[PDB]
Order: sequence, then C-alpha cells, then structure tokens
Amino acid sequence: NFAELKIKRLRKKFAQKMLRKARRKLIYEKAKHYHKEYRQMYRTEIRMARMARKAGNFYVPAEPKLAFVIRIRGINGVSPKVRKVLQLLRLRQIFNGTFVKLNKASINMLRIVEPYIAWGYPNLKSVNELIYKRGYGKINKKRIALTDNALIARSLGKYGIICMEDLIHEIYTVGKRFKEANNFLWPFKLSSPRGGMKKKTTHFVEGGDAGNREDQINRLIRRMN
Amino acid sequence: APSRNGMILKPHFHKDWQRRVATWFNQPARKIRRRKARQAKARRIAPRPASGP
Amino acid sequence: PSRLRKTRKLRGHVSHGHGRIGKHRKHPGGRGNAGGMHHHRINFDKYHPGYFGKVGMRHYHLKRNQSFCPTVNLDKLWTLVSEQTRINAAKNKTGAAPIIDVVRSGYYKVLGKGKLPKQPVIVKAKFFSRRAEEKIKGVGGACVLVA
Amino acid sequence: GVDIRHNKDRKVRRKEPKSQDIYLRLLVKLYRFLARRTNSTFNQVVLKRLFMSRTNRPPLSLSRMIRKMKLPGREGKTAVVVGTITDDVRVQEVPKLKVCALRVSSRARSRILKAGGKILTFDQLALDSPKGCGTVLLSGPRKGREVYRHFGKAPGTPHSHTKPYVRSKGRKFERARGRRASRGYKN
Amino acid sequence: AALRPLVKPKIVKKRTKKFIRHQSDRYVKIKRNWRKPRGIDNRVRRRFKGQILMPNIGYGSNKKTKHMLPSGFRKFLVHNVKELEVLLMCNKSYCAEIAHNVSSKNRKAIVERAAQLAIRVTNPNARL
Amino acid sequence: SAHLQWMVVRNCSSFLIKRNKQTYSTEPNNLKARNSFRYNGLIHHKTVGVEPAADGKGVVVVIKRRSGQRKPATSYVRTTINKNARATLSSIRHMIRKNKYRPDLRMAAIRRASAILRSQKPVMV
RNA sequence: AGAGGGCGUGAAACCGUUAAGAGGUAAACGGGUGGGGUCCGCGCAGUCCGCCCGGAGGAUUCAACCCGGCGGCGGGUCCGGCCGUGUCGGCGGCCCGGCGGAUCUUUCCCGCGCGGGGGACCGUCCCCCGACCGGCGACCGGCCGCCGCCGGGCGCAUUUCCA
RNA sequence: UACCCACCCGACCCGUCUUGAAACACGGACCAAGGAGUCUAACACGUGCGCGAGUCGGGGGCUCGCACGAAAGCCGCCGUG
RNA sequence: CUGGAGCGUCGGGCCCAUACCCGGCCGUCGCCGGCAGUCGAGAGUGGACGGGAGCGGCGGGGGCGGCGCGCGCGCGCGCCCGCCCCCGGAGCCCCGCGGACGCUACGCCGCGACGAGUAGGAGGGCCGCUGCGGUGAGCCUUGAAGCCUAGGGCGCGGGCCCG
Ligand SMILES: [Mg+2]
Ligand SMILES: [Mg+2]
Ligand SMILES: [Mg+2]
Ligand SMILES: [Mg+2]
Ligand SMILES: [Mg+2]
Ligand SMILES: [Mg+2]
Ligand SMILES: [Mg+2]
Ligand SMILES: [Mg+2]
Ligand SMILES: [Mg+2]
Ligand SMILES: [Mg+2]
Ligand SMILES: [Mg+2]
Ligand SMILES: [Mg+2]
Ligand SMILES: [Mg+2]
Ligand SMILES: [Mg+2]
Repeated sequence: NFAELKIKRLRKKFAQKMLRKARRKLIYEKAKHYHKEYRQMYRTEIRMARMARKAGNFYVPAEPKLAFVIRIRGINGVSPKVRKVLQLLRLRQIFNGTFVKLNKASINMLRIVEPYIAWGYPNLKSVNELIYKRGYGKINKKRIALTDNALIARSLGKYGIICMEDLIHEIYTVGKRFKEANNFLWPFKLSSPRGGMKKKTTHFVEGGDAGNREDQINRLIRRMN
Repeated sequence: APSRNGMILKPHFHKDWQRRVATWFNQPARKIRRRKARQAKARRIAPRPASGP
Repeated sequence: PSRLRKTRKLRGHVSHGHGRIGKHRKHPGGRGNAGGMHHHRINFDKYHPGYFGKVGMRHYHLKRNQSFCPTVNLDKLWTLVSEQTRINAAKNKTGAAPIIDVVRSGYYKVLGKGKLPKQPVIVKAKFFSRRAEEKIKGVGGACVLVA
Repeated sequence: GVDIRHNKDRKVRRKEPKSQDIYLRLLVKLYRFLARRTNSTFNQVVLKRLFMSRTNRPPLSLSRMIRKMKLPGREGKTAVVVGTITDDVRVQEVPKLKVCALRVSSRARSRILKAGGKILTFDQLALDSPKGCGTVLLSGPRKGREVYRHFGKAPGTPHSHTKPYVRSKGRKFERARGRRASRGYKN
Repeated sequence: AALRPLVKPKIVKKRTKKFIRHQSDRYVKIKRNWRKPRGIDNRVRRRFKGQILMPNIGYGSNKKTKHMLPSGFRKFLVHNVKELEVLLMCNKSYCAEIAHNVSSKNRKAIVERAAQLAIRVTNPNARL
Repeated sequence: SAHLQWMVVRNCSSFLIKRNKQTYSTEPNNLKARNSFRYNGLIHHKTVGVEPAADGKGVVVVIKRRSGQRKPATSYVRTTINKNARATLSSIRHMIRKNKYRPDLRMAAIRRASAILRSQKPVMV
C-alpha cells in the first residue's frame, strides 16, 4: 500500500518533469523558426529588390497587413459614427492601442476615425516591446498580466499557440488565428509620448499627429512604451 | 390626476366624514356591558330558559 | 412605520422628491376623476375604454336573491360527497350509483366542465347544462330535477 | 477617460433570500454548500430558487405533477419543486409518487402517502441525490396569477385584449365610448 | 513601558483635518458639523477650486489601521468589571476604555483587575 | 440542533454585546468571548470551557457531558487543575485531544488557560 | 449662597475686564508649511516585551512509573436490556382505542316519518408478540481502549519556583 | 487633529426662481428656542409571512373586579358573506 | 520690447492639468469566485482484482512537438523465496484518517475591473432625536442630564468616542 503508492505518485511527479521539460523544449525550438523565418522574411525582401535593381527594374513590396493603431484624442466632443468604430477597435480610453489587421473593411474603418488616431505598419521590436512590456491578456474577462506562459497556452493552446513567442507570429504574420490571438490580447495602455507630440489635431502629412504614419509609428511607440 | 392604470375610484369623502366618525373603543367595554345583562337577566328569572321563550 | 419611509431620506433634500422646476403645487390636473372627456382623455380612452356613456337597459329596483344561481362543474362532484361514497361503488356490483344533492351542498345549477369518472350517478340539481346532461348520461346515470 | 455607459453594469439578481426564516436560510446554506462544489447544474438551479419570492415560485398543483410524471421515461424519478404542492380536488387516481417540496398542503400530504408514495424535504433530497441524479424539476405556472391578465399592451389599443381594472363589473361598468362601435368607436 | 501591541504597523491618514461646513466660519448658527450643500449655484458642491473639500469615500482609511489608536489598541468602552474579562483573550490587539460615568470607587476596581490580567486601559489614572 | 439555535441566537442574545465596532459574547464557556459557531458555549452539544479556580490559584476545565443534555444541572461537568503551568496545559491538551472532543478549541483552551495562569502571580513592581 | 427672596441648571447672540499674538490693501475662506503657546505623553535610559535554549547561582516536591479511588471520553460485542424509523406477523386493542365520514341497519333501544341513543362499515389512531432494517445523541448495563482529578506510593543526574 | 500667529498658492455670498446669478434680481442684522409631506379610505404593483380551491373577520358569542386587560384564549361560529 | 520681447516659415530644449503609465491607498460590480475542512497548477483519471509473465515496456513524427518518458516498476531489506507491513504516527507543500488562527456561513479572501452630478430613485447608514416590550447580577450621592472646556483620539461623516 504505502510503497505501492509512494512510487505511484512519484511517477506522476516525474511523468511531469518529462512533460514540463518536453514543452519547455518545444517552445525553445519553436522560437528557433521564429528566428529563421524572422530573418528569412527580411532578406528575401531585400534579396528581391536587389534582384530587381539589377534589371532596369522594380519592386513594390507587399502591402502591410498589420498596423497597430494608437488613439490620440480624448472622449468628449466626439461624433457617433466615430465613437462606435473607436469601440469596435477597443480604443475606448484615450491613447491606448491595438493590433489591427488591415483589410479593405478595416482600412476603410480607419478613414472614418482618422482625425483621432495614429496608425502605422509596426516592426518586430515594436511588437515585441508591446507584447512583452505591455501585454496583459483577457482571461475570464480580466486584464491579467502575462508573466508565465501557462496563461497564453491556457486560452490559446487549441490554436497551436502555447507561449509568448507563438503569439508573436500570429501578430506579424497575421496567420489563421489573428482574430483570437488579438482578442485574448487586451488593449495596450501606453504612457504619454515622452518628448511630446507635434500636433494632436492635424494629419501627420501636414505636420500633425493623426491617421496614417507609414513605418514612422515606430518612433511613436518607443516614446510611449 | 390619474397616471397609468388604476381604477377610477369615486371615494365618497367630499361631504364631511371628519365630524361624524364613530371610533369603536367602546367595543370591548360594550362586550362587557352586554355580558352583565345576559348574566343578570338569567339570575333574576332564575329557573327560566336564559335564552328566551 | 415612520422610520422606514423615503421622507426620512429626504431631509436636507430641498424640493423633497418633487422637483424644483415645477413644484409640488396643490392640484394641477383637477380634483379626482375630472377631465375625463377633456384633456385627461388619453388615459380614460386608452386605459379604461368604454367608460363614457350609457348602454343597455334598466332593471330598476333590482334584487340578487331573485336570480341567485351558483354553479358547479362535473369536474368536482366527486368532492361534494365524502370520497368513501365513491370508493363504495366502483365496486359493489349492483349498479348502486350514489345520489348527489347539489342542492344540499349549495348550488342552484350544475355545469359540464371536465372529465367525469366512469361511475354511474344520480345528480339531483336545479338548472342543468346540456353538456352536463350528456356527460352524466354517457357515463351512466341520470339527471333528476329539483324545485 | 473611459467611455462605457455605467447604466446597467450592476446586475440585479437575488443573491440571498430576502426572508428571515431560519430554515430557508439553513437549506440555503446547505447549498451555497453543494452548488459551489458539485458539477451538477440542478443544485445551482435549486439554489437559485430557494432564493426567489413567493410570487415567483408559484405553487404546483398535484394534478399537474401527475401529467409531468406520467410522461415516457420519467417513471422512478423524484419530482422536485422549490415551492408548494397543493391538491387537485378534480383528480383521483393518484399514482404512487416521490416528491420534494418546501411545503405540501396537508390534504396533498395525506393523498400522496395514502397511495404509498414518499415525500422528501430539501435536506433529505440532498442525501438521496446530492447531484440531482434521477430527478425532475417542476414549477407552477408563473403566468398564473390573476395579476398577469392586467399585463401587456392596454385595453383601448387595437385588438389587444387585456383586463382593465374596474371597481365592479356589470352592465354599466365599462361598455360605451370605445366598446360598442355604435357608441363612438371600438377596440 | 506599558502593554505593547501584537503588531505596531505604520498608521497613515490620508487627511488629518476636519470637515467643516461651508460658511461655518461667518455664521455662529452653523455648527462645524458637515451638512452637504445642495445649493443650485453653490461653489463648494460643484467641486470648484480652493474651496472647502467635500467628504467623499475614497479618501477614507486603510482597512488594517482603521479605527486604531496611536499606540495600537482600538478601544473597548469597558463599563463595569465583568465586561473587562471579555478582552482576556483579545488583550493584545485592543484595549479598555473605562466609561465616563463610572464612580471613582469602581473606576479603581476595574483598573487593578486590568493590570492583573494585562489589558491596557487608556484612562487608568483618571478620577483619583 | 446546534446550527439552528445559532440562527435564533445570532443577534438577539443577552450575553451578546456590540459596542464600538466589536461584537462579543459573555456567555459561560465560550473561550475568547467570540460571537461564533465554533466558539460558543450553549448552542452546540460538546463544549470546552476554561475559567479561573474559585480559590485564587489554578484553572477549572469545564466539559459538557452529552450523556443527557436538556438537563442543565448535571449536563455539564468540571475539574480543578492546580499544577505547574506546563503540566496544567499538557492536562488540558490531553483532555481535549486524545479524547476527540471538539479538537477545534484545542489551542484556544490552552491560550485561555495560559492567560488565566498569568493573571494569578506576583502582579507588579 | 459660583442655591440669596423673579433664588435649581444656567447656553448663544451679546456684552464685562485679565493674558498672548497680531494688525496700511475690510474682514472672513481653501491648499501648503513655519514660530509660539496652552495643555497632553514622557524619560531623571523608553531601551519595549513574550518563547525556547545554554551557562552560573539559589529554592520546594515532582513529574516518568506503578497501586487504591473517583470522574470523563471514545469503541465496539447492539452482548444484555430500554428506545424509536421503515417492513412483516398477529386482527391481537378493534366492545376492555378514540374520532371523522351525507358509509349502513328504523333486524336494535329511548323519545317524539323525524330527533336522541345504541348496533354494523371505511378511513384513521393502540396492545401482543414474532421477523428484517435505519441501530438512529435515546439510553442503560457490562467488557474494553484512552484521558483527567483525587489519594497512595517513588527523595532526586529527576520535575518544578526564583533571580 | 484643534488656538494664536506667520507665510506661499487658491478664492465673489448663501438660498432661490432661473437658457444664464457675485448680480446694478429677490429673502437673509445676530442669537436662541418653535417650524413644513402628516393620518384615514380606496385602489394598484412590489415584497414578507400563514393556510391553500380556500382563506379569512367581523360583527357577534362563550371565558373579568383587568393590575397586566380595555389584552389573550376559544366558537356545528367558521360561514349567514 | 526695436539687428527687437514686432511679423512669416522652421529647429532643438524645456514648463505644466483632476488627461495617460507605474505604484500607493479608500469606494462599487463581477467573477455561474474561493474559501463550511481537501491536492493540485497549458492536468491529460484513479482504483480494484484476477490469470500470465519481466527488464517489459507502447521499439508511433527535423516533429521540431503537443500522449507518454528518463528519479526507479523491482526493490532495499528479510534471503532463488517473502515482503513491498500500522500516520495515534509520513513527520509533514499534500496528506482524501481530522481539520484556519479564519468559519458573526448575511463571516472572511483574491482576482480583475471600474466609482463628473443638478431633479429623481434606489441602497446603505454600532448616523442622530423622543416613547414602549425585551435584555444588558448596565451605570448613579464614591455624583446623572445638561452644561462648559487653545484636555487624547476615532470615522470618509451623521457623529462618535475619551481629558
Ligand atoms: Mg473638446
Ligand atoms: Mg337572544
Ligand atoms: Mg438630489
Ligand atoms: Mg422649491
Ligand atoms: Mg414649466
Ligand atoms: Mg445651586
Ligand atoms: Mg431638588
Ligand atoms: Mg442661577
Ligand atoms: Mg470675553
Ligand atoms: Mg493685550
Ligand atoms: Mg416661474
Ligand atoms: Mg448687473
Ligand atoms: Mg420675487
Ligand atoms: Mg458619484
């Protein structure tokens, strides 16, 4: 009894030091595409512009699929058709931001709220800094901090998403489960832009802060993480 | 001024209920005033059906 | 009691659950059921339809004793009489059928609602329904009149 | 600067019974006990009724508990009612039942037991079947109360036929401006 | 060197000052006592600037250190001897206050019972 | 039953006492004057009490019998303990536990007894 | 009599003077400090207490152990008895068990078809004993196991008290 | 924390009617004391408890000099409604 | 104020709200919340019990892996056979044999989340006044109510408590 049990429960114990090793290993080698793709995607865009330029000839890189949108103005003196979109983008509060999947429907939702937001096609280190530093998840409908990744796996393990790095394909590459990756992900509440805006009111294009800033949103994100 | 579903009510207090209200704090002392008759009458007519004819 | 009222919670509370724009003035509408045609109309017409007007025919001096006539449904005769008078019979083998004076239990009329148990009966009553007739007949047993 | 309506974030469900009757509060206590624990939904629902009001746990009639236990499959189960069982004077072949109720009117008591049935209470049930295994939840008709006929659209609106409240019905007592089409109109 | 507490935490008080009523200063017919001002125009109540502050909730006190005397022992209003033996176990978290209207003879009786069984009393040395 | 009496005696009780944000219970044998289920004297059917001995020295340990209650006189039995602190507690400990008699009070009974003892010795300088 | 003949108490506005501090933007107010006072905690070291332990001093009887007694607790054999739940048997209370029923007999009795009474029936509630089972806080008796107190034994590398 | 004083920043007098009051709108010298949503009937919904195809309540009766009592108890009343 | 402190177009740098971030603390809502005495952290069962046998195993995917493996099954001991034994004791991070200090079962505890307000509602008021039934071996000529206090405090505060 005792020493038929003693063993029986120690097994379970070790059958775990299998398992929580095995997974730990899995994550680590997943993280290893997540280098290799993550590099190969860079070079293979340069690769090709380099290829084009050799002929008398010419890229147009893939249109961006991902554009995290920062709301930049507050919440009073706000039209309706706007305020509804801004709470479909979950940008309720002033000057938080979400990872939005560009898309004829979504792009054209941003036209209509343009004067209040600031979006751009963000870059890896942007996604990283954000998911890492300011990425809490929605678990039982709660802003809960992503400290161990038994919290990600716990919501998203049914999409082959098991760790903080597996989230981060599904957040460039869009992937199949952009939707559900970017909806345990709870809108990222970003501090005031350190060193300050240019002009909250106007299009970037005319010196302001609003709507599209291609690429240049990554200056903006450094200042607000 | 009615508001949203009741009855009509013709309570009849337009006259002067106030003056002519009888309250009944006799009721129990009356009960007893009575008792003493039922009682007395019987002891007076000794052998005779107390209730009456 | 006084203690458990809103008026306690309305002190320091100036207008007193009653509005300081339009105050609590004495009798804005009128007094009681007043303005039924005019201007309180929308209640009376939408909430008490058929108030304003005559109808029908007078019966003047009227006395209910003249037209006293309670009702019972077949549904529950097999109550009126002590349930043992049913358990006796349903059995017994002679076709007894107990008698039920719907009179004696207090009803000037018997009516055909409900099932009736398959059980022959003699119902003595006053003003029988048709259906009450048919059901009792169709079960077995009879319908005797009383004055 | 968050831009939610705060209008009906607070939900309005009852989360203790409003009564002070120690026995309800005890068998309520008994299943805060069970309903937290056991997987069975049953005792959540029973909990959620011990909880509710008189007016909103209407009484079951015996007759209706017959035709809810007559049905195919339901033999051998326990009828369960968070409320009261009452008689039906207009029923007679009472089958042998197993019931739970908070109360059972004393005449229904004798009728059930005469048939060689059993009656349980909201503790004995918890020992019989804590998970609610082999049971039947029933309630009385909540759209029963004579009140419920007064409810709806209104009397006087088009072909929506709803009791008006009238001090005493009769010939002269609402039959005019709005019911005979001869006398103004009708609805 | 009296009766130390079980635990002496840092007592913090978000505001240490009283909550006077608007214009309790000008008029003598007004007690300092809060009465919440329901003036249509009144500047206090529309939380206006550099005016008297309004007593609101979230500007109330830490659950642990609530209600707690500077030394540590929250009061009991001890009122005769028998009521003192109530604290015999809860001696070290909270203390006795001897009621105003106890007579100097039993004001003594209670005190030396307290010290016997080590319960602090905040007014031990009072009537005499 | 116990659980029932409680609900009568929760509020409304003559040995209950609530001023000044505490609540408390002056009944005979609860240990630590609490308003409670566990630490209440009467409600229940097995009860430990600890209180000072009438002589000035020692501790009496009151144990409810449960042979036959609704019998207040005899329902409910005492014993003196004049020993030397350590054995005094070891006695209470051995009386409650290893007698499986409400092994909840267990410690409270000790803490009481310990607190009783300190109330009876050279009081102060 | 700081209860003096409009006298218990004896507020505020208000005024009476004593003390302190201030004082050209009327006072008065909110936030923040600073100085000073009246008082209040202390300290003529506040070094705060509580365990356990080690060491060195000093002092009573023990604790560990049994044995006599007393009192609990728990265990069961349900052993024996008493208790009550569900079942069965007794048709045994049934008339020595009642009350309810428009159940039934005026085969009965009394009084005038009716009333009262008696007799039959069903539903209910009691005895006998026998069997099963929940054997239930409802005990009570023995046997046990453990605890506590009291009294014996144990004189001291023990077990306490004190510094 | 409170008294005086000192400073720095803030700062219009409340109440009220009012689209808008510090109002060059009205009430308001100061203080004490008094002072304004009450009772009843009738509805209605909501809820609490009793019993449940019933359930009641009186008004009557039977039981008190009441100390408590002008109470409580009980009535084929109990259903004449 | 004047190659300016004027006006165009522009840089850096800095300053500041009750705005955002992080933290602190006090509200409320929700969590089908946990917590009325129990194992267990992307939990991916557990247990009889048999017959047979043992170093077997379950000799499956650059999957990068998720469900099976390298802290043990069997083993150290008693000596190829037995065992693999009892918590009134494993010595305990799991403990299912019994359970907080904590469990006023309308108590307490963790999460998150959120708390501009006239009229009005609603809730909560060991907020306040006077009356009675209970109850507090309440208090009181060893001094009650009121009253008075630049006497210590507590609540967010109604007020409350203390000199
Ligand atoms: Mg604006
Ligand atoms: Mg007469
Ligand atoms: Mg208001
Ligand atoms: Mg007004
Ligand atoms: Mg108007
Ligand atoms: Mg005097
Ligand atoms: Mg006098
Ligand atoms: Mg005088
Ligand atoms: Mg003066
Ligand atoms: Mg001077
Ligand atoms: Mg006007
Ligand atoms: Mg003007
Ligand atoms: Mg005017
Ligand atoms: Mg608010």
